[PDB]
Amino acid sequence: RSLSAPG
Amino acid sequence: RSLSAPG
Amino acid sequence: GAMGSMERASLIQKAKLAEQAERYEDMAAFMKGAVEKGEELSCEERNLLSVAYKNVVGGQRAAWRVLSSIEQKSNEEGSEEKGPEVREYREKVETELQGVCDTVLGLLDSHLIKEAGDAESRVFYLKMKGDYYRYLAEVATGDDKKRIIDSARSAYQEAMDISKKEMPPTNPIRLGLALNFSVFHYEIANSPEEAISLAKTTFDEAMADLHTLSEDSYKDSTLIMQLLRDNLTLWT
Amino acid sequence: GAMGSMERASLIQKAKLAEQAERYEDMAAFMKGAVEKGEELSCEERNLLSVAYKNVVGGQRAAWRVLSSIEQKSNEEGSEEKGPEVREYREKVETELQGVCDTVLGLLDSHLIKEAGDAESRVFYLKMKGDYYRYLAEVATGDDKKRIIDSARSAYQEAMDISKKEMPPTNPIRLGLALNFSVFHYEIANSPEEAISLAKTTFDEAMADLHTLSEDSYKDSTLIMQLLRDNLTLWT
Ligand SMILES: [Cl-]
Ligand SMILES: [Cl-]
Ligand SMILES: [Mg+2]
Ligand SMILES: [Mg+2]
Ligand SMILES: [Mg+2]
Ligand SMILES: [Mg+2]
Ligand SMILES: [Mg+2]
Ligand SMILES: [Mg+2]
Repeated sequence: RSLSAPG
Repeated sequence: RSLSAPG
Repeated sequence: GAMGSMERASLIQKAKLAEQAERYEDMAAFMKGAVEKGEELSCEERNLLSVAYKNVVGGQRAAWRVLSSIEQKSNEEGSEEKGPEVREYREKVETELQGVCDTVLGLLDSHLIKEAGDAESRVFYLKMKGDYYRYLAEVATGDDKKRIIDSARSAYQEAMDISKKEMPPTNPIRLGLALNFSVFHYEIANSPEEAISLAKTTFDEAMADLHTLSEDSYKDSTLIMQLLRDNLTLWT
Repeated sequence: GAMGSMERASLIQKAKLAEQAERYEDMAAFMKGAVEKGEELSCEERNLLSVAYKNVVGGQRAAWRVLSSIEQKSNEEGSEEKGPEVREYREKVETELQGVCDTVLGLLDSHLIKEAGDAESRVFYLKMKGDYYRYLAEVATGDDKKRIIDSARSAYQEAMDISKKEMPPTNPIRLGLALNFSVFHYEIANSPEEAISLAKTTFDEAMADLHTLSEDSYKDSTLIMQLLRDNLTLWT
């Protein structure tokens, strides 16, 4: 799955 | 800390 | 509200303690209580709100994916019927996930977005609105799904328009927004070419602006640029 | 009970799904509902009950330790007073932890232990009783602590007496019991020499019985023996 923005 | 029994 | 009797500053202090203790449900409840005091959130406080709900919904999403995969295998040809339990439990987790997303969307609507006038706050909240509609879209299946997808797209698009006018291309909020909108395109909207185009243009425009940054800002921006590159490697 | 309307078999099925999804609070609620059906638990079902509550209380214990450490640093000389928030939040987590321990102890008392006649079930439950009193002891500070410690000791001792009469020295329940009683001695009862003696004797008696075991049983027993050795390395 694609990577999304972290904290 | 000491190790205790796992599942 | 169960946090109505606690001081705003105490709620923020306890949110930070809960983060240290990896108690993210508590952290989210404390930050919800802080939002409901009615004052705007500082940069640090917005980050605390985002971290808390990201971790709560992240656990729900991971659990939902495990259960959805088991359920899909149970519906393959040759599988012995196991009764309604897998579907029921997937539905339970799904409903809880939807409840958290609705809670976050409700905070943004009452009244974080409408009071957010600076670019950094308004883009942050609109990105969050896109994100939590995207998480709703991940589990949506009815005549619901198209409208949820449009709601995510609309929030991301408004955030993009503001970010391109008001922030440099290396701004970490702008970068994380573009990253998440590209994920929306690839994973939700069945638009992999739009995802790839957005990730590439975002990466290249940030690269050209890195020379303006301090060492610390450079590290912040390149961290998110690497995620854009990592996705492009997976997608191409 | 909120699980009172669900079939026992469905509760067990859902506990297994919750384990796969790492939803341990759900898992514990399902297994509590299964216990409250009033029938004895099979070997597999006892393991599910233990896994569920071990993971729930394990997260609480880790969080309590983080918060207790922050609180202790706040009470060192030269620390600026931060108000009551650290203590209040540590107390919140502590009370939740104590509630989970009381829930488990209540299930054992109503009526798992009294109906457990076979050595494998009775030793399992008495070990659990010792374990959850030990977790209560980890956070106890009043005139409460001595009685909680004695309750843990008493449960472990009864379990040990049965296990030595009824199980071979390589039995994994017997081994895990002896391991946890040695941890009780070292960490709770201020008896490191008793801890070391018990770990050594347990290890040596199991070593001498390994020749009787199948390959699979050998793997099960040596896994726990290695934990005894790991503790002896830390303690000596
Ligand atoms: Cl369910
Ligand atoms: Cl609190
Ligand atoms: Mg006030
Ligand atoms: Mg549904
Ligand atoms: Mg193309
Ligand atoms: Mg029935
Ligand atoms: Mg207390
Ligand atoms: Mg000695």
